Amino acid sequence: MEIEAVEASYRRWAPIYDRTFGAVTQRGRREAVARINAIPPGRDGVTRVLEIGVGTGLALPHYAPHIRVTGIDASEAMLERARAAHGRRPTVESLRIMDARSLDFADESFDVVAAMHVLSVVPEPRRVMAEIARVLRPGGQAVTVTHFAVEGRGARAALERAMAPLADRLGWHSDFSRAEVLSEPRLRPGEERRLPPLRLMTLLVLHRI
Ligand SMILES: CCCCCCCC/C=C\CCCCCCCC(=O)OC[C@H](COP(=O)(O)OCCN(C)C)OC(=O)CCCCCCC/C=C\CCCCCCCC
Ligand SMILES: Nc1ncnc2c1ncn2[C@@H]1O[C@H](CSCC[C@H](N)C(=O)O)[C@@H](O)[C@H]1O
Repeated sequence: MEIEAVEASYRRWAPIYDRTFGAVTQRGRREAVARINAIPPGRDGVTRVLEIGVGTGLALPHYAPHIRVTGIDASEAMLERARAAHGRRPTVESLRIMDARSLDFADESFDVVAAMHVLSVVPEPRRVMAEIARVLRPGGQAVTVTHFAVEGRGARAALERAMAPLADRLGWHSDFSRAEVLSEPRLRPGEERRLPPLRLMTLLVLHRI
């Protein structure tokens, strides 16, 4: 989505987000955070995490004490909820407005990127995936959770196709495909699980080569 359309959509979402979309995606969110928590600590016994599209910060309270998490988002409305609820937590290093297409962080500066329900929203996902590879240290990981549209005939595929023109009203691309997370050759796809709701979501871990 164009960035201004992201802002407009998530201004509307923010007051209901946690009790609606956020609530039905909590299991996958917890699972993603559990994976991140389990990764062997980086330097000084800390795991430095970049939360791309941190939103209202529903993942934040689940990060273990050894995590240092930096969250970025495009939406003030969403981010202010993350601030209000979680801004004082010791694991939370900062919460900033930043566009994932252009990350103001050094090459190889993070151990982990978290990208939950965001890659199907961003403008120019090709640019985002390149930035993810750039900021990840060798052997680092991106833990992603996204809906991918299904291939072929049938009712799900048809509804995904019908919702594609509605992106700016909905807040995401319903036709988002797996290929759009795999455009960057420095990121090798590993663990893949289908998660609720209704088997719509894919957890996909990407390893920095
Ligand atoms: C309100 C939209 C209507 C959804 C249609 C119903 C589909 C369920 C039925 C059958 C399954 C097969 C058809 C699938 C068809 C495709 C569904 C789809 O686009 O999926 C992906 C989508 C987003 O995921 P992302 O890209 O990872 O995230 C990025 C964006 N995020 C951060 C918001 O996820 C969902 O659609 C989860 C389910 C909807 C659950 C949302 C909870 C309801 C939301 C708000 C409450 C208001 C409801 C009123 C609207 C109902 C009238 C239609
Ligand atoms: N280019 C971009 N840069 C930063 N944040 C972006 C972005 N495009 C979309 N987003 C953010 O992506 C979020 C999607 S909602 C998902 C929020 C959170 N990860 C969760 O699991 O609940 C929104 O808050 C939106 O503002």
